[PDB]
Amino acid sequence: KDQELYFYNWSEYIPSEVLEDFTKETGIKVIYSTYESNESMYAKLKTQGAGYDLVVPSTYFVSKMRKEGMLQEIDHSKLSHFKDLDPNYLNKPFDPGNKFSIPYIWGATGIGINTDMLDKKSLKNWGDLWDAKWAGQLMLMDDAREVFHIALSKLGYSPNTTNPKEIKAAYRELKKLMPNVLVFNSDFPANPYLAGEVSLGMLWNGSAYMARQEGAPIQIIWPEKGTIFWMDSISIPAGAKNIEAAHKMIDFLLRPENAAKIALEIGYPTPVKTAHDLLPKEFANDPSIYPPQSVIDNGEWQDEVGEASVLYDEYFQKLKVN
Ligand SMILES: NCCCNCCCN
Repeated sequence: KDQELYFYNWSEYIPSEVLEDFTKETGIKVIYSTYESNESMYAKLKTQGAGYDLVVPSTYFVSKMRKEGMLQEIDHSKLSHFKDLDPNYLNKPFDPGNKFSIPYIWGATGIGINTDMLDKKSLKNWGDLWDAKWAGQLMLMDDAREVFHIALSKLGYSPNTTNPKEIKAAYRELKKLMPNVLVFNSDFPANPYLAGEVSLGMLWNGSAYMARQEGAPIQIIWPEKGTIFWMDSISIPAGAKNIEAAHKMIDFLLRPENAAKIALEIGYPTPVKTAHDLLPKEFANDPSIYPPQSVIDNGEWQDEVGEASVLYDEYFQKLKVN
């Protein structure tokens, strides 16, 4: 007990060296595995029931998982770096008092573009991706809520709607986008842009930065309205066997030197205030990472949709198959 840790997380987030460092420091073996979406993570936790000590839901999955008895309370007294978290990302209605989730990574989705291949001024909004000239060229995120977010935004509906008529209208709108779609990728989304398989599509800010670090000219065009904002938080599954190890890993990732060093490698913003303050000006004011104020004001954080989540999934699965 607590000699190992079963950690299930998003791809891109933890460099291999970081896990080696954790094991070096604690003597705790990490059995690490990754996922590309909340929907894949969730389906896995439902099938297995137990088997994981840590999982990383986006904030729009936290309330659902708590209500379904899938999570357990996190002890803040075991997290010496809880004080380092930015208060602006804490104590939200999805998890009052952060009893079930700890802010870990926040990011945004815009339009990824290869500037050596295509023109920046030719795209300003999500709806521009529907243009006929993009036939068989786009990458979309492999994420039901993000893909529906862009169509709902295009239609002038809330990207967090629970209205089945609006969800169906977004599905019909997305069917018109499908001739422009080459791939759906949320696993290693920087890789199609790096390989030149795609020059345009949806892209996370972190993924675009990683592509730039490898020498590719991958920028982010921030849609004028409807830019997606999201946050991933760490949670402890209800059946966790290694609770002490789980808190040790959360605290290790909250450690400002770790959160800052990792942010510089993966290209994502951090909700750890102390770590954010350690970031160089070049990273902190990178326009493809941190959206301008107008983009923030006209964008939307991904929020829970309650039982309508099944409807988003059903239609997104239909889009991917047909
Ligand atoms: N590797 C980046 C993970 C982003 N997870 C949150 C996605 C929310 N739609």
